Amino acid sequence: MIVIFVDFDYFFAQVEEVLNPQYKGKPLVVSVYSGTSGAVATANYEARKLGVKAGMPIIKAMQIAPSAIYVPMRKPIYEAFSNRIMNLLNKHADKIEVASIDEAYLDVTNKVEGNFENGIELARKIKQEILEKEKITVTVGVAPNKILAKIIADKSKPNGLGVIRPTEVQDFLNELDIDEIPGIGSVLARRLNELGIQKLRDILSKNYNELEKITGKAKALYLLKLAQNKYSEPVENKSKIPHGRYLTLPYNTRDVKVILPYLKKAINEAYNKVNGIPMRITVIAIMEDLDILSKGKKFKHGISIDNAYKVAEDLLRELLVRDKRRNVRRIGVKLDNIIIN
Repeated sequence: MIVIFVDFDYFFAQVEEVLNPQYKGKPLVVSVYSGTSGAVATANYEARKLGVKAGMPIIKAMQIAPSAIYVPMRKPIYEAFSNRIMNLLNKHADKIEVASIDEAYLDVTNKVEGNFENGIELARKIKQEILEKEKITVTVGVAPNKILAKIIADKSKPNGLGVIRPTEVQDFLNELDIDEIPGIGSVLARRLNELGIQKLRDILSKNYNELEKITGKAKALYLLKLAQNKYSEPVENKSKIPHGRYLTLPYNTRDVKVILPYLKKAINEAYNKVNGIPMRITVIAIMEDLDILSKGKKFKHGISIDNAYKVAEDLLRELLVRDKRRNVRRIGVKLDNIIIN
């Protein structure tokens, strides 16, 4: 199995530089505020070094990057670029898994006839084409599985091209630092380091229960398997980017007879702006005081539109059997986990 992981380098910030060449070089920082009140969404490296990162309040960033160029967030533009690149990637693989607006996995075990050396060749052409047609740098990782593809990709960005051949696998995992593993909090890593866990292999030298009471069943199994490479999940041909259409009722109430008709229209519109069957459906109800109140359900197989109406109605019922004295002002639907192709 040959997996190619493609990650757009500080995407949101890099696009603004493509639309404003002059900014190229200076500490750019994509902001996300409203109402002041906001935070840092993205920032190129010329701004990262100055101590600016995502999640960091605009103020704290401004106080550490005054000369930094701050620009509001125009997601519709990023979305546009994202769609263009993702579809460009779709033709280069047997299966494509859109992890986010800037992350994707590709199984090319067939396009390269099972030749791992050609997967690197392809990942070279991919990295090239994106740069040509879109003027954007992406970091790529080429390894037997997703986790390895992503890990090597991080240790290689920006503009990098990480590679882990089938033979250098078990080796790579050994000298792999806990702090380089995705899914582990920077906090849980510090504690692990304090406990003597420096490399991923140090996990294969400690009572599992003694490891769970620190990490937890989830991450413990993940780390233990990862230290053996038994964490080789196939590349699902789907998209994890949410999509949902909301609608405002002719007047806010709790009358299912009035709400439902609109809930079904929201479902129809949500299905039109989607390229496949959703594996999860979430009914969102914007209540009189504008606060959100939702509930959803995930399915193995795809969820047909006719099933959507049924499932959605029950979800709507429940929300109403969970909140009283609160007419619904708006009602929408949010579809996720789309089974593409």
